Amino acid sequence: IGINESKLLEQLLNEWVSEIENQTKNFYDQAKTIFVWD
Amino acid sequence: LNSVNEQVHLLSTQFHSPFSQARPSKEMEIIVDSLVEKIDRIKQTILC
Amino acid sequence: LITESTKFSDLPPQLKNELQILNKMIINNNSL
Amino acid sequence: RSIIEQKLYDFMQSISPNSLNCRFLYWFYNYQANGQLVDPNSIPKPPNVTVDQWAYALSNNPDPSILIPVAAKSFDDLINRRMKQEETIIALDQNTQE
Repeated sequence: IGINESKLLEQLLNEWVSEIENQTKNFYDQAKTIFVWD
Repeated sequence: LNSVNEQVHLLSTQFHSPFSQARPSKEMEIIVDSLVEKIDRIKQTILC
Repeated sequence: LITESTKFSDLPPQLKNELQILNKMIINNNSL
Repeated sequence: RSIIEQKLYDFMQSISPNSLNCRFLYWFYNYQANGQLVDPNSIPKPPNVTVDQWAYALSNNPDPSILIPVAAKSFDDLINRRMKQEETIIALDQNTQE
């Protein structure tokens, strides 16, 4: 995705912070699932 | 803009999703319904 | 200045490029 | 800087696997098929990891006699190990069937 030219930088930063914490959770649960398979 | 940009990205990590994306893709389902809505807009224009 | 109330339109084209690298890295994690 | 030029940069240093401050840092363990007992003081600490993070990787290893601690810092590192679980599953079935 290219960032929409109308968006505020505050909205974009809060949107990306939310997604990085979603991705942080799923990284640890997927890596924990890999560890059980080990 | 979003959906073209995701398939452009999936085809850039070279990532074979092991759960293969369901066939046809949900944006092709939506493209065929986007043809229906134009078809019925033409029907409702003929009738007007 | 840049304020957090700045739009993506207005941003210096260097920062505008780095933001379009960052937006790709965040989408990268969802693809993986 | 402005506040924003720090918020965005310290945020980018939270995603980047080359960062000491990466939010993604899992600790896996890998078995050493040499049958040779390794000194844990001889194991060369990974790049881009702190001393504190490596002390934890050595103190939570379930057998230091035969397992080396390995960091993962992105989903690329996770799947560069997931594909080797499938590689091992295929080999482990084939020797079970035979």
